[PDB]
Amino acid sequence: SATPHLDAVEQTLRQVSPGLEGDVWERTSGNKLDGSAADPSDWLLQTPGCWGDDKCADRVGTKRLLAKMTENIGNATRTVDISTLAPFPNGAFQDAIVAGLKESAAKGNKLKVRILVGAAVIPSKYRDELTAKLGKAAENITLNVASMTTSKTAFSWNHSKILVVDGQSALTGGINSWKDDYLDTTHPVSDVDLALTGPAAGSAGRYLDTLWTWTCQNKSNIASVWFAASGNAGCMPTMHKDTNPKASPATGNVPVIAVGGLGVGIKDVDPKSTFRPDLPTASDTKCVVGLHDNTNADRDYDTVNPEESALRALVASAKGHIEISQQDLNATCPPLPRYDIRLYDALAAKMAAGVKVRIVVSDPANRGYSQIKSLSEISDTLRNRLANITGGQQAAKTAMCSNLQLATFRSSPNGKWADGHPYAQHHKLVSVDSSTFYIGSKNLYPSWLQDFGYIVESPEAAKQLDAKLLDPQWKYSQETATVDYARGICN
Ligand SMILES: *[PH-](=O)([O-])[O-]
Repeated sequence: SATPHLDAVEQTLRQVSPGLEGDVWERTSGNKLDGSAADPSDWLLQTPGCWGDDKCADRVGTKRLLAKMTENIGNATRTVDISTLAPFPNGAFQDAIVAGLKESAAKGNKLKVRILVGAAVIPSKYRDELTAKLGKAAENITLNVASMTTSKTAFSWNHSKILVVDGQSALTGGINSWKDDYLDTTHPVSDVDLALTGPAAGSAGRYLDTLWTWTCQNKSNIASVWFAASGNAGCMPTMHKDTNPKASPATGNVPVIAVGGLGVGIKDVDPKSTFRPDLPTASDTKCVVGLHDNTNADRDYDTVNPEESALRALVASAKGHIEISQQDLNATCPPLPRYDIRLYDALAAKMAAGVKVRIVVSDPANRGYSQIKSLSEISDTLRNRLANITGGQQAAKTAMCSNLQLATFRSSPNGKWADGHPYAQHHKLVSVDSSTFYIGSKNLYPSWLQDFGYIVESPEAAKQLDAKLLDPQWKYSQETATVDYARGICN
């Protein structure tokens, strides 16, 4: 096969969540990573994109991100579909949305627009702020704005960050539309989105229809949903299905698996699934006896959260090397378990077989864009899982030290930004074999939210990701490594 990694992930997803194929996960062909002619790698919407500079003077990443948001929205002829984590978009993120909507209206288009946020009077206020800023362009727009929480007890709400236009173009990734953390700051958060076009943008629209179908059903339950619309417009549960072609047009030759999760409180199980997993013998992940652990000890949760299995399968598909860039691998316990046991087992299995693993996380000095005190909380866990498969602790340490790079993130030679604040990173990135990668909103640390992302198999694109993000990251981050097989570092 030309696509061994997607083939493996797809086989796992059809066993885990067959009933959700099409809507919460979907494999498509014929996509394109949507870069410019001048800089074909700039489908990779990293921010701030100021490598080497502790003052972050020339934010080529941020500039491209905002321009691409505006460009995509400005090309809308039918629909604009946005999801994010509250607060609602502000600053130049909001400016980009308003500019794009005005541009589409001026080209003569009438648009349907949905903006959904997850949260713990705000929607009506955002709607009114937006309508005011649109001026006469607002007459051409049917707007739905909503904030939602799907489970209070399981801390579940939307965490996806998606911008889909006409079901044809999609931007998604880790970037929340928060000006103070990303933009108006001399210590900007480092993160990444991707831009694509093609059938996979349709997959995102079907995912958002899934969320809005739940949201509209629960729109009168104040504890769950706060909803606001323009004029006398109703809630639009199936805007994508109703407005865009079921199969989006092809734009390229890139194969993609879209995958998300429904968290807790939308759907309890995929009734079509006959998935029956081997539970790992925990470990020390559940800090307290009373916590219900959806990550490690809830088969039904897996079936409505295919993204967890997809990311573990992506790791399992690697033949040579795996790079992981995250805010964290571990969560704060309580209320979440500290780590995903199956994920750490999958990483251990790969290191035991000589596949190299790089993990870069956000500096614990951020703890907050960090949930650990020390990198030892990651290496100790990996070592302990390795011990189960290498015969003991000494052999585990040897395997780990021979095959691991573990570090905290920097983007320049300085240990912190020039303003004295630590670097914060927020990527949700996994790449394998310079071939296949995930960019999306799903953190690898335990989390029970609605999330979404893309797994792309394209060595060309993967090589661009290496040159533009992963290689510069390791250039500056390697100085903090506690383990680095390539330099014989083993602490
Ligand atoms: P996310 O926006 O919490 O990772």
